[PDB]
Amino acid sequence: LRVAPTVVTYNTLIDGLCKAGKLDEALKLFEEMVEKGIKPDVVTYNTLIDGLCKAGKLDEALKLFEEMVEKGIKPDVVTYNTLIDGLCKAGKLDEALKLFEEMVEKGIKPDVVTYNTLIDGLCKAGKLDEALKLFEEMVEKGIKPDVVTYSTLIDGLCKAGKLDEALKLFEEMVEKGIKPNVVTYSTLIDGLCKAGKLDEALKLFEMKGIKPNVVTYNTLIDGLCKAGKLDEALKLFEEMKGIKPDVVTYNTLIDGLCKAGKLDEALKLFEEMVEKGIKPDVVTYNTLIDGLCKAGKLDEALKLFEEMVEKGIKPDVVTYNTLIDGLCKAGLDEALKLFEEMVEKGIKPDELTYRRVVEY
RNA sequence: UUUAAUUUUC
Repeated sequence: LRVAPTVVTYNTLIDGLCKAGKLDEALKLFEEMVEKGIKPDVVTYNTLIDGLCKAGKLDEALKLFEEMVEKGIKPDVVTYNTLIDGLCKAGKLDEALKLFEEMVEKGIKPDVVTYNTLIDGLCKAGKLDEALKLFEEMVEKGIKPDVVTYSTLIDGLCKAGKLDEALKLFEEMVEKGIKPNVVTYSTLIDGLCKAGKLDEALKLFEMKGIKPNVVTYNTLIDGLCKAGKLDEALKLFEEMKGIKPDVVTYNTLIDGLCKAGKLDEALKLFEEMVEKGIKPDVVTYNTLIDGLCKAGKLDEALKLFEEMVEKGIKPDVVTYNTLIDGLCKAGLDEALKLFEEMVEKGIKPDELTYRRVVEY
């Protein structure tokens, strides 16, 4: 191997490890390169900063930003976009809108991605009419709205129940010549399904030839289970081909079948999951722990939760919130014992976590 | 190197 390894090799390696998901491996290269005479650059800082935001170490991300500036490695548009996205997705919207101000004070033009990144945050922050302002502002600066832009607004409008305006934006997109893709059509197929418009969802799935992927089939499967067509969704899972089901496919059906009472069927799909080399994440165990609790069967729910940690999947706010619920409803001290444990392990409690225990 | 879609606690 060793030709002098560049910065670009360490930058490829560090990104690769960041996604994913051995972040601790990544940062020891970052050290190992600086001790070797190889100086990290703007892209080396941006990689790690995005790695650390995805792994939810946002506060540790801004440490590295501080460190770049100190070094006189200037943060560029990308560094700022990584930060603006990371802050939105950790719920720091107004922090993120600060950096949007600061970018311009430093002579950095905001981007197509910067506007996309912020229109997304705005939409997900229940602020649609600000999202549509930022969309008016790109055009004012002739930054061409693209397929990620339109797909985001459409998602936005659907998730606010504003379905017939999403449809109206999909039309506009095409006559304006930005072509939809699998993600466009599959947000819309998410829309229509969530508005009880299953026929319409399937009629959009027919899409030019955009090849549906596993997400579009998970949309329809979830659409079918919620509408109570469990065997039409077991059919589509068969299916109407070449798409390998993944972990969400099984969770969606595991939930559908739990809700229905078909706990036999579900658990065999959960047993089938692992035979086919699809590891059960935190949501598979969540979905069942709920099903078992609400079916009155709190013993087996707890079995599953112990087994969770016999395996490697670490619990969740949902895990604890669900068991908290079921434990209290199962006629308190243990519910409260789970709550202490949730604080030691490192998970932060949410409103419901509080709302339940209290309401003692 | 950075942005959009589907699953679990209603």
